[PDB]
Amino acid sequence: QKAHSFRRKTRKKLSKHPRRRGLPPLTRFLQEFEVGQRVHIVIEPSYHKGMPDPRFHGRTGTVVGKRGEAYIVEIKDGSKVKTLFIHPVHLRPQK
Amino acid sequence: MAKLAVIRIRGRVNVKRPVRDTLAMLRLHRVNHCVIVDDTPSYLGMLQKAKDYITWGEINAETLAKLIRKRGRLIGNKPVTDEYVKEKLGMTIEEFAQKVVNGEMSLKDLPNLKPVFRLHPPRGGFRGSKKRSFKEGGALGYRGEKINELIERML
RNA sequence: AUAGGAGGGUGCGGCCCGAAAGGAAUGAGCCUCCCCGAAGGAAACCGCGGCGACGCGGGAGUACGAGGGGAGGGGACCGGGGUUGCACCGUCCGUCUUGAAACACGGGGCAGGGAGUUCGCGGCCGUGGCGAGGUUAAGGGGGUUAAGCCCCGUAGCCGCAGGGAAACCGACAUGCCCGCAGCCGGGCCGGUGAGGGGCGGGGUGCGAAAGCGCCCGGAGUCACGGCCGCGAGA
RNA sequence: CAGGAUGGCCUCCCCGGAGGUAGGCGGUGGGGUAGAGCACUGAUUGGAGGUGCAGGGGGCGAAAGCCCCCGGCCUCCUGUCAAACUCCGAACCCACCGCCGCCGUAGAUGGGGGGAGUAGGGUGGCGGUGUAAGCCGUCCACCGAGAGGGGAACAACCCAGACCGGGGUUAAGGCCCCAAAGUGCCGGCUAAGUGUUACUCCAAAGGGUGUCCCGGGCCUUAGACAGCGGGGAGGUAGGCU
RNA sequence: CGGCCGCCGAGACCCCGGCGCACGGAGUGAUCGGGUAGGCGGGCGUGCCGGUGGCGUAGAAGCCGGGCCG
RNA sequence: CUCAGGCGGGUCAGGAAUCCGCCGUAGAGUGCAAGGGCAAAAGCCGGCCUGACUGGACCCGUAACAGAGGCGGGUCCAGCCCCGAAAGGGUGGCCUAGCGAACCCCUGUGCCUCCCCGGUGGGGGCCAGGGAUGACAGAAAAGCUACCCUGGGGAUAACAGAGUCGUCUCGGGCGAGAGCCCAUAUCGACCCCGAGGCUUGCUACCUCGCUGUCGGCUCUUCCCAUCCUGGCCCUGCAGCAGGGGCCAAGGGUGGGGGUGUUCACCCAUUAAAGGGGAACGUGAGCUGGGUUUAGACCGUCGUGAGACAGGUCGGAUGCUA
RNA sequence: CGGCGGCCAUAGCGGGGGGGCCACACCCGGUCUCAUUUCGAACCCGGAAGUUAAGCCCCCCAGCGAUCCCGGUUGUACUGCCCUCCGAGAGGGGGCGGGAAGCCGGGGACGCCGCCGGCCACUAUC
Repeated sequence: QKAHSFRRKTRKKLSKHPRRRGLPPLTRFLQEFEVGQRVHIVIEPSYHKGMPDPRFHGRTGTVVGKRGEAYIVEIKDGSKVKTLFIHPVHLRPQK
Repeated sequence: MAKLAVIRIRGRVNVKRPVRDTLAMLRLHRVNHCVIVDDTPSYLGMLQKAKDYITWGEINAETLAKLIRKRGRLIGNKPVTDEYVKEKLGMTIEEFAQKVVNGEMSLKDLPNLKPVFRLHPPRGGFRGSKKRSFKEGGALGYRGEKINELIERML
């Protein structure tokens, strides 16, 4: 933009307490997320390769389906309907 | 449950838009519109943000009957009365008031009657204005059951 | 000729006249009575409270109230015009400007002149004709004093098949599921559902291959008027 | 760059069609700003006790020689505080679901089309810069394009959003006169003409036995609080000079 | 300065009728009424043409002044 | 297979590489800014291997919402390999910087196509890859105008004002310190707080269909933080004479020499030879000396035209109220 | 006893006991399949005679750490909202709606839970 391409308003947003740092439990990487399910998308910075723009943080979508290892989630970022592909690492179940 | 009377001190000007929309759901539109609201946790939360903007306080049944009679109309100037109420749905102004107490019939539901009572100005001056809270000497916010007193002066 | 100005506006007085077109003499301004009566709402005096200011009860939603109706009295102006006093309010007009009463710009005054027009093309719209077709141009014949209108002329354009650089190839007169309008049955609900939406399959191009692109279950054509762009001096 | 175009945005028309969620609450998500601190990444102020050592002074000299010592180089319980630090962290903002509220079939929610306009200002909050005024972000009632009554008048401060005429009552604000309405009431403060000014109008640190009001100390016939009547010894000139 | 009480005082707010707009067919509206840029829609007037129907020396248009309506 | 670093022991000049144990949650390392991530790893080692692959999508950034090309990455599947026991991984370098239109040309590969018709030559074209615009969503590019001209602009500089008060001027508080001794007869640092609009500067509010500059001259008003005169207090006041403080604008506060000069320097007088505001008072009152145009020379610089807070000569002051 | 997980320190440190431990370790042979740019140490083929002593399992003790709570500081610091409410134009305060860290004191906490086998067992010893 002039100071955006994947990073801006980050450092401290991707930073955690030393207790929440260390690569996280294995269970969440393995975790499957069904289609028709409502998911919170939360940025996990422990895993580089496949991580949301910070603008996306805290959005809640419905899993529209899957491509490969990742899942394809339809989310509403603002008014606009968008679909975001992300790994199971960056999804948590709603309830 | 209990029913409360809410009156809008400061109108459709000198309001922020968040507060002005909050006010709209309550069924207030101008200065000197009054409405009867039941205690419900959503409604109560609303009334609390809005407080400085409004004069609020708990209203009784007896004062409600008085209020329904004189100020009420659908058309023109026309006092509500037992015969008029009879054609309405009920048989009596009191039964209408007691159903409002139960919370089962709102003002609007009760047909050929407005959810707003268009009252007169107060009488006399004010002795701590209205730009400062009831507690400091004004009238703003929750205020006993002393809303009964104000509407009597307003007739 | 002792009193203040964007020259006035609104209300109410003075003075001034008013034949006509106005309303009214079949009753005008005007006056009086009776009643209904919105919002509103006293007084005298009394009682009881309050340091007192003053509140409270009763008087009382009464007296009173805009406005309206009816009846009555009187008998010629009233409206309206000219000008002016008083109370109240009032820093032109147009433009420029974030802000103009302006020390921003422009104006002596009045009259006359004085600025969104035409053509082509494209995109819209409304109306109207006809319909899987529609529409004729040029021309001469014709008719007429001339001419328009009337008839002939279908040259030619557009649509009825699209994709593709071209070679070149070439499709659903709707099979499945929702549901608006509407219809139907029951007592809001349950069907049937054109239009419509959602699938499937097909035609073509790229392609070892897979995967995508466009297209596909018959509506257009012409006329009139208007709206706007762009091209023109516009 | 004192200019266009394309959105956002404004209007008109048309099409499809039932919910929509600005509002508020709970549930399920995101977070390091106010604040706060020594637990890191971190910059550093200060004295101790170590004498662990690079060395500028000394010693049994063999000038820091085996061994201790002193600028000192860096541990240790401590010591200042931190946009770009954190052992931590509100109020609050926002996503989503349900509810409730409200809005909607005279068409919301959304789509396509035609026609535009495309110098800003401004009070407050939160700021960044700069002594400042000024400039620039962000949210904002509002002015711009919106009157009216009040703030003496005063684009944006207050009340208020305005079809025509009539009647009534209040609001902002005021009640000595000009000017509507109080030569108001109780009590404390005042003696400066302070003030009578929310304001755009209205000058400070310091200091006054100037006042009034609260505090605990000393101390009360064990009555010096000041006066006054009597007081101010002897050793002794303390010694030195 | 701290209490307290009675009043004054807006196109606000209230109230009666009228008027437009919106909606209702071949009365209803607490939830309608400020307005620049700009969009949308309706009417009036002006010259001449055509069609239709009238007027004029028994006094046209124009001019001047006054009345009346929207 | 797990680290800088520390601790003790060995080796060396301490030390390092190197060795042995103990401590050690990440301070190490990951090419390179910064930040974040990470310990059976992305860090370390050994072996093997060259997918930094072809093709076509998907998505986001680009350009939040919300239009917006090119370009980048991530993520899929198809194909071919690679490694691994397989699962599984690899669309280069842990992630985020290291890129480029329209057009034109050339490469690689096959076919399509070239005007009555064929053969041949030579052309044109589809796709993909590579090539610049670095002023980077992409003109083809050096200067002067005081000889200038016009449209505009107070959206914007010069004068003045307004705003502002850092700078400037002036005041108050505290009192280190010397004055033989004694802070205040006198002098007075460090620091801290106000006032004024008089210097300088900032502001871009007001004017570009003009609000003419500075200085002098003449003529006048006002202010005091007062130079003198009046009335007063102290003193390190003997007198004579100073020094310091208080009231006070009633009056006075001059003439000469240089500078265009406001200001400033100088002479002798004087009771004293005070300052500041008023369109930096006073040009519809004068003057026009200075800022200063079109003419010219010199110094400096420039290829040159030509320039100068360098010097210098000469260069209109309208109007009947 | 074992094996496979979930929450992922409430299962950290320290110390204590036992084994209801062929089977899990130590331990012993290394010829062979096989690990060492040096060593069967490591990896792997082979065995259990010996040791329960670790480990490992089970039980317990909180002094340290971490998790959570109560009270004190504190409804204080801080804040959303409004004011012709106050100040010379900054701004602040009150109401109203909320309310943190650091620290002190007083505590729970040295696991829980899911599946499957197994000497012993047919259960829970562990």
